[PDB]
Amino acid sequence: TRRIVLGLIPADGIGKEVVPAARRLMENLPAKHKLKFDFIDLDAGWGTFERTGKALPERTVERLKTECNAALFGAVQSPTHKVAGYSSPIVALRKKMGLYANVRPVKSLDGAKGKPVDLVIVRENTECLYVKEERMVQNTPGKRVAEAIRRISEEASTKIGKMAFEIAKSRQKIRESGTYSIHKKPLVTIIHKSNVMSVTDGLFRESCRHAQSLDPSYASINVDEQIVDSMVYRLFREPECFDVVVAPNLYGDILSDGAASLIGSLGLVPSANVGDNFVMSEPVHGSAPDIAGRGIANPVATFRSVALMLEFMGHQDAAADIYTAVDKVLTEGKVLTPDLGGKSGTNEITDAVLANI
Amino acid sequence: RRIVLGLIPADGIGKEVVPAARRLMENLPAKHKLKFDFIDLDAGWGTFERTGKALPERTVERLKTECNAALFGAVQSPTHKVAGYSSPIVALRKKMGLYANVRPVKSLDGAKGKPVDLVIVRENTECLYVKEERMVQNTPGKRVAEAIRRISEEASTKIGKMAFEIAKSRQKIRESGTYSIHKKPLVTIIHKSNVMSVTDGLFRESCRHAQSLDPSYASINVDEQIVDSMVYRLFREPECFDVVVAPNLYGDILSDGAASLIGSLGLVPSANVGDNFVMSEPVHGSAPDIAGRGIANPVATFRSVALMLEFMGHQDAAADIYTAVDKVLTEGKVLTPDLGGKSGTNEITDAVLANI
Repeated sequence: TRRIVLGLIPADGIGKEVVPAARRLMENLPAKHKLKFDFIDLDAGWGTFERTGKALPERTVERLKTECNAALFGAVQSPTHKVAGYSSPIVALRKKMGLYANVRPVKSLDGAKGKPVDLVIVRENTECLYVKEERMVQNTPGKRVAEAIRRISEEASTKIGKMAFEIAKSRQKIRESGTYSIHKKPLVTIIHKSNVMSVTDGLFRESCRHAQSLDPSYASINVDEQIVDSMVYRLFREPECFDVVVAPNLYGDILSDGAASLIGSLGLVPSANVGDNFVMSEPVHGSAPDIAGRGIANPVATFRSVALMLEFMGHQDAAADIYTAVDKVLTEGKVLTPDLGGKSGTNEITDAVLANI
Repeated sequence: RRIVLGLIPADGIGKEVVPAARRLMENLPAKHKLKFDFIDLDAGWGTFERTGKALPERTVERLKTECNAALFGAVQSPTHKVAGYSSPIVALRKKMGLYANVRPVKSLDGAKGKPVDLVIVRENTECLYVKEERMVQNTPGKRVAEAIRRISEEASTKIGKMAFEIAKSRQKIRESGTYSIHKKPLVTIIHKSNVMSVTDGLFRESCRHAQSLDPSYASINVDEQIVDSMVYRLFREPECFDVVVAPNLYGDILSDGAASLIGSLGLVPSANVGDNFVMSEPVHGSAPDIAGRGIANPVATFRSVALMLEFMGHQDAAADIYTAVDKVLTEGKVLTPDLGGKSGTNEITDAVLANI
């Protein structure tokens, strides 16, 4: 019997609707999972900034650090321009909680419209150009020159490589348990652009390759290397070729987006932010102001993110059962939200997932 | 009108597709009033193996002093750094002032899936391609490397102006009565200002200001697209893009993504454009697995020649090449292995020539 203290950070828009749905899923897990939750309600996001002048209250971070074992983030309504006193609360949370990996599974449902795909993008989420170190080096009018630093470190790159191997191993354990897969063998694909960035991407590649040596249980996992541009080209036409894909920050950002495009509705696509002592689940869709409040938001991405978080926390069984219950609802196609072409609401689809659980 | 064209087949299937393109150029309709003189030039991996230099200075000299434009085939790039070798195409672009890499992607009329008719205009001189890197810390097991990304107002303004020129040209074609999936001309500026506020801020500002540099640009619509969702939209709704202007890395990635939309890589054209020269080049490489077998697809090269002709002010000749090519492709009788058939290079050249 394990208890998880989960920080709920619904934040903005449909985040306020899908997080309550996920709370209800978690409250109703079957007894065989031996998993109970305590929830703590936390404030963050654009609304928090409008009401208080801080997107990420200090109290939110402190409560996550001192009280919580994990967290679920909804969505932020990001402004389209720079706003004084505002910085992204998700970006800040990840930094503060030490969540160096951004993990996005892209997995089509058997029988769905669309190109079959079953991959995970493992994006290093601390460095590259996202160190945000820039200077206007020449300031003569009409002739300005700006520079930015792209930083790649061995320690950060080794960590992300090691996590890619962990995920590859975890997926192979699932196949061996009897779950059907389009992959016969596990594969980690290291993404780079060494023809241009010989030193920085050279170090990224070395670090990821060397990560395989960190656990002898990784040795049998196949490893290959691919140029980012080639990956983008291949995702459109043969995305079934990829299993686990590990990438530095900018390449991983772009690849996670290209891969997610293969799924009809973004309301289906999950993610998690992972560190050594903490995991924060997060659906990939944004705050959807266009439908917020209307009771129709698709909570499937959030359910699948909670499941992914549970996989990282050593609750493989509970995660598998969430995926099975969700997949059964979608395959039957009787209770579907409007983004999937149906006429059901958030609560109704939650009810159907719960009935299968 | 006379065009003196340098022919730089270089390696592999470059030696097959450039001759095919020569034959196409020699047999253009009388009506175009276009006469070609060709100069044969040496560059590429083969050149390096024989002489120790991939790009002879003499090749550069003859381009500068004798040619109006050039057609490059493909280089067989090594898999690792080789002492004395540097990419002759990167060097030719630098030496000839070809700052703009232009990558049109256009589907066939009647193709399955979303239609596409876009042009990616990639700034091709700076960004991370300045290749200024250093291992700043060398502590064993804890190394740290850094690279500089440089964005300049002058280079960004030049590429923005080129994007508006191309948008205006495409709009003039629509107005002539040639059907287009676009009803309004649009330049979309690619950026990631949420992270690169200074460098991409300067890129965006420079591209927006470029519109002010000629009054004939004023009717072109302008918007902005974040790198975060560029590929998402490209794959799902490519029909929404007309002209796309981007800095070097973002444009490199988006151009290769867009190439995936139209089937065989043997179909995908490019041109490298400067103020005083244009060099056509297919996107495919040297294809050593098929080189010498007479099965290379010359369509990318034909379309690259047409694109070059557009920049040189020969719009009608270009239009006629595109028409002849698309007819071969849509009829679907004469197709090389990359198009699923068993026809050869010469067969598809002949079919294009028959149509034109």
